[PDB]
Amino acid sequence: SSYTSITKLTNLTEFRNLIKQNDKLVIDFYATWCGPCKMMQPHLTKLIQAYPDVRFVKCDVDESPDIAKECEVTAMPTFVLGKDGQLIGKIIGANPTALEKGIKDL
Amino acid sequence: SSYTSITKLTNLTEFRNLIKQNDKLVIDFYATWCGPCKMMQPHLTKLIQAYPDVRFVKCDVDESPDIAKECEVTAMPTFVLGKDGQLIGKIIGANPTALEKGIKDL
Repeated sequence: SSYTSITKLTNLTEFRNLIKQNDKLVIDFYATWCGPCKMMQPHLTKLIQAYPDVRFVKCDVDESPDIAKECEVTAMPTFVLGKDGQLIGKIIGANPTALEKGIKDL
Repeated sequence: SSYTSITKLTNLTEFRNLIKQNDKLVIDFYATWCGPCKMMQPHLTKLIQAYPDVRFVKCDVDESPDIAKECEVTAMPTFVLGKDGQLIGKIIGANPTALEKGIKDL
């Protein structure tokens, strides 16, 4: 799997159910006009392949403003991390090293 | 009072002066989407009532990223403890036992 093929969240209950069902979760909150989000796509694809025990999903902040708001996202990309049924942390910006460190620690 | 009623820090002037004004202080740095933060709320309410000589306040790290940066907050929740008008230390994570021990030492 890759950035292009992962689930794109569209609904708040859907988001809440994913969090509950997944013992390791990464959510890429991005915007389509935002360049650093595009830059992070190849990095995310690599992390998706490298971490098969982590579920990676994505969310367009402009298409799903309720979900972005729930996670207080106003800078993009924001990577939201969940562990054992709850959200635990956030990595803000196109920081591939910080993102891998967070994912590795899940 | 309770987690819901305690002062919420919304600017740096307020943050700095309230520290200076209080001889025993707990700042709960939290995020609204953060599961461990939510978990700690009932614990904080019990600690607030058990330690009426200690001022508890709270700060939303997404709403007030400047204050969070001033305390170099990374993990959610982070409790920053103050004694005699200055900050002295942190308790990191949803650890009620460790938080209560720190408060008892104030």
